[PDB]
Amino acid sequence: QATINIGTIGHVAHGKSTVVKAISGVHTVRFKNELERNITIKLGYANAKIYKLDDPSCPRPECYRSCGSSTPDEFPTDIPGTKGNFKLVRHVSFVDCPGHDILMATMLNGAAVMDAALLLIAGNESCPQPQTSEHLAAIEIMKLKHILILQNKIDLVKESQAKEQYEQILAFVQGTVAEGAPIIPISAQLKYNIEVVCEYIVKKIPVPPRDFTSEPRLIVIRSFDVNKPGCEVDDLKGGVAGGSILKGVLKVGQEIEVRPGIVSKDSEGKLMCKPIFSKIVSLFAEHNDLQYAAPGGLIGVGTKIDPTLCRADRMVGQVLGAVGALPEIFTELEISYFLLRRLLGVRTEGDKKAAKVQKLSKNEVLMVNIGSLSTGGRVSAVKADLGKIVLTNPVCTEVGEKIALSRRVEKHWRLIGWGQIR
Amino acid sequence: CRFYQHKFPEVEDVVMVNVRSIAEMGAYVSLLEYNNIEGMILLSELSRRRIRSINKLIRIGRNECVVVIRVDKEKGYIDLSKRRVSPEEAIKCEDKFTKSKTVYSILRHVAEVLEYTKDEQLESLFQRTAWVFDDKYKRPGYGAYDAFKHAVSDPSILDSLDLNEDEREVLINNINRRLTPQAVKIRADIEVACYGYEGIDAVKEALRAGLNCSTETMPIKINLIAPPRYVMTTTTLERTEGLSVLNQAMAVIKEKIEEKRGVFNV
RNA sequence: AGCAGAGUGGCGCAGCGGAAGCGUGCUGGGCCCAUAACCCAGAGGUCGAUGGAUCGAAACCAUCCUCUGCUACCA
Repeated sequence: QATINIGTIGHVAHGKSTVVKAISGVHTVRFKNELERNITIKLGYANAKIYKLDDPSCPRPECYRSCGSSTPDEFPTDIPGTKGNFKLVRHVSFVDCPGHDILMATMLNGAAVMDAALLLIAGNESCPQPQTSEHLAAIEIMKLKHILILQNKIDLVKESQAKEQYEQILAFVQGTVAEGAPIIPISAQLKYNIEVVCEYIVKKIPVPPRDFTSEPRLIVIRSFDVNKPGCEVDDLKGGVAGGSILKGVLKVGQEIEVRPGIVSKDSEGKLMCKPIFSKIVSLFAEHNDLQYAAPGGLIGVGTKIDPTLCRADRMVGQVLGAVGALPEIFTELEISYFLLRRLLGVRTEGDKKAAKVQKLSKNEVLMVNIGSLSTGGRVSAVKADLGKIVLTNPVCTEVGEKIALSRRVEKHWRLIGWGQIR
Repeated sequence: CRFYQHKFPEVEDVVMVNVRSIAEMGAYVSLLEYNNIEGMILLSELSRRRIRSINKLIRIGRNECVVVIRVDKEKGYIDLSKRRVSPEEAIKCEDKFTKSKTVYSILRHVAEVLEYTKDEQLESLFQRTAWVFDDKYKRPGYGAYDAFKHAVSDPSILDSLDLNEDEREVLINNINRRLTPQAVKIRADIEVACYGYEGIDAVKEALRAGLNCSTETMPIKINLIAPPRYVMTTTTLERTEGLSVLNQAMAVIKEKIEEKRGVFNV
């Protein structure tokens, strides 16, 4: 099951595996592994079990003592309390995003459907620390702000370096406040300072207020198949979409529609798209039986699709609405938008740059990330906060919603701005 | 013993020899494709070039195909040549060699089930059975093998000619071991696309009756190499007429899946 | 899972249903006043297992395993 979706977002170089294993005791994995010489840039999957033993510490599976691993020469230690049958509090789910600054668009998609996050900040690199702030700002805009920061290393990092960094971060974030919950410097190199984190993470972090009594909308981000050849057992009860719910609640047996649609025979016009319909077979999480899918949670919705469509990563952000609901099928759409007051995505100490993002101009192709979908469209009319865009494939406008706007700064996209559909 | 209808090779025939001696006139060699008699290869017919001396391309203890240039009819001198010869003739002779080997391997067990001190034992078997098989067909390279292969799978040669009480066992063994399995590499090209939800059950029905004239289940071999691909080796035994079963079965499967929101070739 | 190769007899390619075949390299001899080129001579040897025909099987044909290649891929 999943009750809260905690993300493990960070940026290029500081170790994802070391810090995640220190807090949870869980290592993430994605097939075709490959286990890197840097951070996990795979789209890892993981769930975890969150227990209490009525101690200031949070149990692992080994609930009397727990010996971590990051080197075999030393024996890392974590505290899981003293035992007398360890009580399951809930089953929590994680979202390991692909790391690095460049993976911003995917990080955005995943962020937009996960309740909370754990911002793995570094300390052994750049003092203004660009990406940490970038992340925080996007998060505060979408509607969430209960984030709990973890400072990965302080052992390798000297206390002068870490101090200069703390000054520069606190001076950059003069416009962004989304870290008003505590900032816990920890060790991940030594895997220590865990015990105060254990008291904190059950206290400070519920699901930040969301509306789940509205209309079911599911956003699938990860692709799962299913099951075991065959041949003939085969043909299947079928193919599983890893999606999170950000609005409403999906109950079992519901019919659900994937809403960007498929376009009617031949493309010569530009209207219309027709949603595709699939009934929900099962609402599967962990290795534990369920028939429900708690909202604000990452759930495996088995639908009667075939393995072939989920064979690898093939779904990264599709919007699914249930059922008989009507999102409007615009072909030309009126976007309101705003831009960041810095150009943030890449930063250097040569001061190049933090100049305000250049405006939009007509007859330019721009990426509109609407929902977790990423469609392309050209701007036909251009006023500062009212552009009219004509889209290549029609766009389902669910609600007034949000958008994320990115620019190819010089060789890859970087987050520049946001806004809302109208 | 002979290994051909005659004990006398013809003139201009493709033959096989085994190098066993080197003469001052060439190389004295025995034949191993007819009766085993002496034949002289000549050192002026080895090649049409520069021979600064080879015992490392032509050497003792190797079966080599060659062409009989001349035969002295009553003196038994089988003159031989490699001056005009081609690889193609070697292939044709290799075929005869392999067929003779399998027939003789069955008909050697027969000779070891009998006790003999007369060379003529194998000859007796040869004259009565072999000739009527081979005279009609032996120009492509055929011998008794076609008759034998037909005989095990449909008796009609063991009802027209003598049956020994130990030939049959060995005959069955060498045919059924070496030419069963026995073989095709046919594949049915099948792909599946569904955007409905009843495609899963649709495919199962289509597979089990991809050809009419079944009880309710075909004796095909479904294979899953990947999820959309259903490879069907059809009419499996040896396959000699399951080409139409294979071809038309693909059309059935493509139609059944197209109803469930698939789009496929017409 | 499907397909391909190998499980050396120095190397590399592995010849075919009667056993290292070829090229190369190594080791030794010859040729010449001498060296190259050139010519000969080598070298313990079911070539992973389970089976069947066999006078024999890396090689005649199956069933398996292992290591890798291609398709892919359940994870």
